[PDB]
Amino acid sequence: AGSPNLSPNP
Amino acid sequence: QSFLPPGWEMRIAPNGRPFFYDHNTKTTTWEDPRLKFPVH
Repeated sequence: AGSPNLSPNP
Repeated sequence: QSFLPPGWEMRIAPNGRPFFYDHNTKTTTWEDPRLKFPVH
C-alpha cells in the first residue's frame, strides 16, 4: 500500500 | 499515534524493519521521531 516500506539504504 | 508524532506511520516490515516514517518530510527513519515533538 502507500505505507512506508521503502527501507532507507545506508 | 500513541508512541509516535503526527508525522508518522509505524511500519515493521516483513524483513524486520520498523521504519518510523514522517509524512511532512517524507523521511524513512529508524531514529526516534518523537524527538521532533516540539514541532507542536
